[PDB]
Amino acid sequence: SGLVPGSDIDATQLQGLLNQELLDMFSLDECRSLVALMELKVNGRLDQEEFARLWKRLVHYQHVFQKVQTSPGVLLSSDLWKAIENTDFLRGIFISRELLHLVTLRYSDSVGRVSFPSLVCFLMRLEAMAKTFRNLSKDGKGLYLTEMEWMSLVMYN
Amino acid sequence: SGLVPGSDIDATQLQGLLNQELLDMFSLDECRSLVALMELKVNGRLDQEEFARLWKRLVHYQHVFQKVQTSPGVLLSSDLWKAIENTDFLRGIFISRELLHLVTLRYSDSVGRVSFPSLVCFLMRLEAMAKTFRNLSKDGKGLYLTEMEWMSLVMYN
Ligand SMILES: [Ca+2]
Ligand SMILES: [Ca+2]
Repeated sequence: SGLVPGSDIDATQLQGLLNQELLDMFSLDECRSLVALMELKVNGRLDQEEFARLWKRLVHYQHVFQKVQTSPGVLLSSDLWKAIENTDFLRGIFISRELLHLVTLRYSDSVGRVSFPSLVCFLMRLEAMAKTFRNLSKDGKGLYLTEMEWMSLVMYN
Repeated sequence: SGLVPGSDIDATQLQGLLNQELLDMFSLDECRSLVALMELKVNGRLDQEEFARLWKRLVHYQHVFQKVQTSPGVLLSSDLWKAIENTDFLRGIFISRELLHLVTLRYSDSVGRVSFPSLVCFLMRLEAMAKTFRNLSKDGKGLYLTEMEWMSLVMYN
């Protein structure tokens, strides 16, 4: 259990596992986002391959949070740039100062702390969204999307 | 309090308010999404105008959930189409069968129920994302975005 030997794990199961193993808790909604970001065969659950992908990232994020935190479980908003730098999955991704500011507002609590579940969500989403662009763009400058393409990319994540 | 008379409400305050007034609870992360979707002056809090915008929607969603639910607090996944139909803010938005399927996977729990906080998130996000497209598209068929435009739209929400 929480090993995914040819079996699957859904968001509800994933939540119980992450909260028991890693921990500020992961919400069920966040786990549904994690499933959405990591699915290859889209069916609302993670097979062994998809789970391995998620797990490798989670292990990595644990290390990054441990390295960057000011104290056990406390990562400061002003150190979020260091979390990005320490996340190899983001290689080649450069965000603007303004975008960093927006993500800081979105992922940090009211006293300038970023929880582990919040950091996980942010780093996985940043990677997914940056890779979508880089992979779909024909010139690396812009992206053209159909309505249906746009809506699917922005709604299932 | 929870009235926002020239004052502001942040996501943490918003969470306490929504959970006390409406309720399955809103997570803090969901409240940060709600703030992001409703901001006009982007600073991580809702001023009186932004809060009014959020509140009008929330009142509407309450009515829709009450109308469509199978029993107190139980909205079935298979009835999500009826929630969309009953939400005037979505007027002019048509989603595909496939997109409906994806959102069902993303917003429903493991037994085919959609919680009130999940419905709120879904209906607000659908509206925001559809309006972005409709408003940015020059022909109503496609959208061209710069990298920076793409990343900002997909990360702050
Ligand atoms: Ca799958
Ligand atoms: Ca504001």
